[PDB]
Amino acid sequence: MILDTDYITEDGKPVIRIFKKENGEFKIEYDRTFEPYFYALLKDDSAIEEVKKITAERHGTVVTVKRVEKVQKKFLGRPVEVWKLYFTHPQDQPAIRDKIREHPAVIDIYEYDTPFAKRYLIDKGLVPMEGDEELKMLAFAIATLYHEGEEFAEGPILMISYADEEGARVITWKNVDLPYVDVVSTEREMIKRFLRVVKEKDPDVLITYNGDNFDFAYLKKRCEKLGINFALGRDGSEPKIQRMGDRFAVEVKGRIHFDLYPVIRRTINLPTYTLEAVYEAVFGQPKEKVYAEEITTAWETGENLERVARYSMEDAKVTYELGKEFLPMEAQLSRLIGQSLWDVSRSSTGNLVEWFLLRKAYERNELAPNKPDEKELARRRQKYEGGYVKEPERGLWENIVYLDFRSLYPSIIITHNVSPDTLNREGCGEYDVAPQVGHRFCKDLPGFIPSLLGDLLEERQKIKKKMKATIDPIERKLLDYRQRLIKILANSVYGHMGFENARWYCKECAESVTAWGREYLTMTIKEIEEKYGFKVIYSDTDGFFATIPGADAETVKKKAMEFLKYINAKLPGALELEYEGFYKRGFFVTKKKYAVIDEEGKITTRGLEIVRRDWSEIAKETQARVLEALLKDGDVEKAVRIVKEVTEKLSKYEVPPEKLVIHKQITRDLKDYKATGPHVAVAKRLAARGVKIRPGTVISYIVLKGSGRIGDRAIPFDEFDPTKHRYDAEYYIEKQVLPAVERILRAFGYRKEDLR
DNA sequence: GACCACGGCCACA
DNA sequence: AACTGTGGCCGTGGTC
Ligand SMILES: [Mg+2]
Ligand SMILES: [Mg+2]
Repeated sequence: MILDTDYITEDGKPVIRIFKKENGEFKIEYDRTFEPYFYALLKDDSAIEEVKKITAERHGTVVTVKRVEKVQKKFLGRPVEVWKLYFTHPQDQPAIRDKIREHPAVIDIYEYDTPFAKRYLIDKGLVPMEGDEELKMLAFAIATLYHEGEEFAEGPILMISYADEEGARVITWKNVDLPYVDVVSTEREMIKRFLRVVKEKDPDVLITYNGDNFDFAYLKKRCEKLGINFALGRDGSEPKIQRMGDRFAVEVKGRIHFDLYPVIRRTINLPTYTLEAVYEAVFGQPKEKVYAEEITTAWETGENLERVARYSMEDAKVTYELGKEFLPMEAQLSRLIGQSLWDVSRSSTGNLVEWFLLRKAYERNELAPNKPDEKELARRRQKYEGGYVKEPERGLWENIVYLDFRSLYPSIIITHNVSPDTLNREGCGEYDVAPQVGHRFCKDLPGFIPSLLGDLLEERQKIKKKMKATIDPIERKLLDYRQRLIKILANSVYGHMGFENARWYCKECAESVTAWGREYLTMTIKEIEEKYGFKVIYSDTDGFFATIPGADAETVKKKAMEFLKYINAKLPGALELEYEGFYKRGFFVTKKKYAVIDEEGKITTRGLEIVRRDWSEIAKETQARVLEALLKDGDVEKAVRIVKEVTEKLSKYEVPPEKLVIHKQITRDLKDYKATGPHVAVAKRLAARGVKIRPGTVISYIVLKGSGRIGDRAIPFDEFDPTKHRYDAEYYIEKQVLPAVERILRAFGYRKEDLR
C-alpha cells in the first residue's frame, strides 16, 4: 500500500521516494529515472532550436533545457502538435517557465505548475491507499502552561498524551498518582520520552485535532529552546511545515499526519467545533472540558493535578476513537482521487476534482487546459440559471411520496454527451440540442467528461453488487464508502464545469445541464398531475413531494409506482425517476424549509430553524416539540400548550442560559466587515480586550436584559454570571421562540398573540 | 419614525 | 460535498 511520495535531491538529480507498507513492514522505493517536464505550443516547429537554448538563473546556477520531444495530444477533442520540454530538476521549472512563455515564437505553456511527487503518481498510474493492509495508528495531544500576554509557546509543555489500541497514557514531569501516567524528571526528558515511544510503536498514521496549527508548532518552539532533535519522521527527519493559505499544515515523512479538524468540520454541521462538542455529537457521550486557566493554576500550585491528567488522557483517547471513524472514509477518497491521504484530507472539493481530472486526462492523452488568467476569469463572471424551485403549497399535508432522480446531472451529462470537447463541433452526424440555451453537442464520439462519469457510475453499480454480497462488515463498510464517494465525485465534476477557476470550465455545458434538468423535472410534475391526478406540493431541482387529494395511503403508494413505470419508459437513457419513501404527514413552510415523518415515526427536518446553528437551543428545542405534536399526533392543542409553557418559563427567567446561546461565525477580518452585526460587535470588543479573532472563529453570545441595539447588550457566554446578569427574556420570547414557531402555527389561524 | 433595502449567515440540493 | 446555484431570515442603518 502506497502511503505518500516525495523527492530528495542526490547530486542535483531528483530521486522519487515512494513510502509503502507491504507485508506488515514499512518500505521505501527509490526512482532516479523520472524527469520533470511541461508542454509548450509554438507558432512554428522551426523555433524548437531557438526555444532549446533559453537559460535562467536559480541559486546562482544557470538552468538549461535538458531535451525536447515532439508529441501528439488531444486538446479538447482535437489533435494538436505539442512540444515536450524536459529539465534536470523540478525547481528548474519555476525559474525558466515564464521566460519560455515570454518568447515570441510560443503561444502558451501547459502543465507547468504540477508538483513532482504528485506528477509521479499520475504518470506511473499509482494509486495510494490501495490494498488489504491494516495501518497502525496513534493519536496524541499536549497540555501547556498558559499565561495571558506572553508569546506563543512561552510556557513549557506540561503533559503529552497518546492513545492507540493498547490504551491511552500521559507523559508528564510532575508526580501524579494515576495508573496511566508515566512520570519523568523534566520537560525535556518528557518530550524525549514521546519520541522514543513514537519510534517504538512506528505508527503509519499520527492523529491530532488541530495539530496542523498548534501541537506541532508548540513542540517545534520548545524543541528549539531545549535543544531537541524532534526526529518524528521515519527517515529521522523533523516535522515539516507547509503553508495552507491563511493557515499551515504539518508533514511527517514516512507517516501520515491526519489532522481531524479539517475532516470533521466539512463532514459535520455543529454550532461549535470544540473537541468536546465533536465527540459528544459523534458518540453521544459527554466529555469534560478543563480550561487553560485551570491547567495553569493546578500546575503552579500543585493541587488537583489528577483532574488535569484525566483531561489530557481523554483528549488523546477520544482523538484516537474519532480517528478510527473518519479515516476509513477519507482513505477510500484518497484511493479515488489518486493522491495521498495527507493532501486529500486537507483539500477543497474543487482541487480534488482537478486531481481526478488530471489523472484521467493523462490516461487519455488529453492535454490539460491551464488555469484561467486574471482577464479570462473576468469574462467568467456571468451567472447561469440553477434548478427549478417550486413555491410549495403551504400547510400540513397527509399521505405523500417523494420521487427523485438517480443522479440527475451526471445522467444528463452521460445521456447527451455534455462536454467542452463536444460543444458546437462542426462536421458530426448526430447532434443533441439543449432547451432554452440551444447549445449543440456532437455525439459521434463520447466526450471526455461523459466518459469519466459513465466509467464512474458503472463502477459504482458494480461496487453495490459486490457490497451486498460481501459478508464481512469491514469491506462492506469500505465498499459502501467507495460507492458513496463515487456519487459525490460525479456530481462534483459538474460543478467544476461552472467554476471560474476550473481548467475544464464550460459555461455552456453547465447551463445546458441545468436547462435539461428543468425540462425533465417540469415534465414529470406535469405528467404526474395531468395523467394520474397527483398534486405536486413542493419541488426542488431533482425531486418533488406529491399526493392525490383526499386519497388513501395505499392508493398513493399504488398509483405512484404506476407513474414510475410510465415515466421511466418515457425518460431517455440513463435518466430514471425512483421511489424514495412514503411519509404519513409533512409540513411545508416555504422554499427549502419543510419537515416530514414516515410511517415509522422518524421526522426529517430540512432548512427549518432546528437545523441552524445561529439560533438559540431554546428556540430549536421548542420548534421540535411543536413539530412532534403535529406530525405525529396532529394535536395542535398540545403544540399551542408547549409554546405557552415555554414562553411563561422564559418570562420567569427559569430557563437555563445554556439554551439561550447564539453561535455565529466570523468569515473575514474585523476590518473587512462593512456592517457590524451582533456577533461582530462582540468580536470587536473582544479584540480590544486582547483575544485574537480569526476568520472561522465561532462566537457564542447571549442577549442581556436592556434596550437598544442587540450588539450593545450581547456578551460572550464566557462572561455570563447568573448572580450578576439577567438575559433579555423579552428578546428570546418575541425574537426567537415566537417567530420560529409562528411560521408553522399560522396555518391554523393561531397568531402569536394567541400563543402567550 | 415608520418602512425598507440590505449586509450577513447558513441551509437545500 | 456542495467551487457550481437558489432561498429564508434578522439586526441595522438609511429614507423622507
Ligand atoms: Mg496545464
Ligand atoms: Mg504533500
